[PDB]
Amino acid sequence: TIRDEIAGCIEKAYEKILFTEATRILFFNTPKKMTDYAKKRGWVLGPNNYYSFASQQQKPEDTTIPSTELAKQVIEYARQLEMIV
Amino acid sequence: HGLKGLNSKLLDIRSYLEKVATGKLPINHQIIYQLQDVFNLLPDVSLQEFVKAFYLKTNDQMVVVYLASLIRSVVALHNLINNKIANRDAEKKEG
Amino acid sequence: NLPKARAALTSARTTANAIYCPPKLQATLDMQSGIIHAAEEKDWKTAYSYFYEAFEGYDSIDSPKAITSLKYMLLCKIMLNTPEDVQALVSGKLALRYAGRQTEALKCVAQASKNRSLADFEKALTDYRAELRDDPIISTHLAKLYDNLLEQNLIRVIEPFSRVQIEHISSLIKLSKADVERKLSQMILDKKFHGILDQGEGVLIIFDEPPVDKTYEAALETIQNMSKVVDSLYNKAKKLT
Amino acid sequence: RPANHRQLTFEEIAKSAKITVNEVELLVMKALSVGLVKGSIDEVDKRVHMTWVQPRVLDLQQIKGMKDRLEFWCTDVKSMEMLVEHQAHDILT
Repeated sequence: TIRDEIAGCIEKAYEKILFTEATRILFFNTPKKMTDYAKKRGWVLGPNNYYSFASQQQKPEDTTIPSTELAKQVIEYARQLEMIV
Repeated sequence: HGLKGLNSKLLDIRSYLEKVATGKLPINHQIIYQLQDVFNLLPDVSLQEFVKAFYLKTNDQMVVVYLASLIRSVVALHNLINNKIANRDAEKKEG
Repeated sequence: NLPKARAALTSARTTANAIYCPPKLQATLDMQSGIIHAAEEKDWKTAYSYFYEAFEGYDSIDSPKAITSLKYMLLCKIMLNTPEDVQALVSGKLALRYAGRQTEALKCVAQASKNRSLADFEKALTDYRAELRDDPIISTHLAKLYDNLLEQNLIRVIEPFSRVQIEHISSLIKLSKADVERKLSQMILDKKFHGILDQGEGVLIIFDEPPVDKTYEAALETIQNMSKVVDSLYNKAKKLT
Repeated sequence: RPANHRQLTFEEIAKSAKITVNEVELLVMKALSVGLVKGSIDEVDKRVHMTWVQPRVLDLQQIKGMKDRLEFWCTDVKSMEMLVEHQAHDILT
């Protein structure tokens, strides 16, 4: 329950953390757990380093759609003004 | 306005399709498509092409909702307070 | 010494009405009232008005004293730049009476006040340097002018187009960061100038946009409504218990 | 096209009308005086913006193209217009 948090906690969001820096927390030497991370995370496997590309991540806009539901909010809002009336 | 607006929309668009089929002339011409293309300043088709009018859509509702929020607050202060005042003055002083 | 000048002026307040007729005291006291109060920088027009009062009382006196009286009053018109009394004094029949050499140079000094025009002001500054020496306070008279005439030519260059580069617009005033842009930063504080600068790319942006209309008209009325309920809380608790 | 898609890029005019970038000004601005389009031109990105439109004649594919994008305004608005009639008929009565 702590081991799977190394992937969850550390990011999002950091830029790039070096190879042996992540190994300092994971201990061992070159375990298959960090190898399974390179699969699971994905994320990135870089040489002598790890990357968060791309980028930081997914670049939320977030959305231009909520302008729709804003008109939906006025529907019941104008209805509440008519309930009084 | 949607009923009477869009029913003549369907009655004419079915007769305009009938043109190619039969009843030609009227060609018309040209008055039919001309002002229809004046209707085409906004179509409005998928989807609404409002990217410039999107933020402006809610921005026209900006103050309308704000005042409706501001008026109902003080109108309540006029309605709620004054009702409670005059009510308890008659209610409890009678018995 | 301002306090010693006023103390000598304060003793003259009861001295003018002490004897029978001044014969001229209060009129001279008015000119003395146009010195210390002028050093106090109370009102530019009233102090200039005391020179007009003294000039009305300077009729039929020693001419060297009258020929040097226009040195102070016409150069006082230089500091003000808006006395509004320009045409009243100098165009009257009493002020045109002096044809002497020293007053003819003062007649164009009174015209130099009507001139302004820093192109001309910096020019005649050397020609009138002799009259500049007779100025009772040489710095303050021309400092309030030069500081005021500064933005007079600045509102000309900044007006036509909205945004201007800060390096060239401050090149006519010869420098940017030290004083000007700090004085221009004070203009937003004095409300005389509405805009904002850019330090990195050097572009001054002017915006009068951000109004305050609907908001203070709302919250300030609610703050008053807080006194409606609190004052009614006395009625509430009194009738119930 | 149904557009908008109103503002147009100069490269598109340089494709269809196959005109050089320096001559697009005289091109589209002359149409402003002719009266087929009133749209001002955006010269920062050099994109030519359109306003209004000039209709000309008609074709058999234009009627079929009409019924697609014309009645689509009829079926979309009346569908949600019933939603205005449905919910808000109770507060009226």
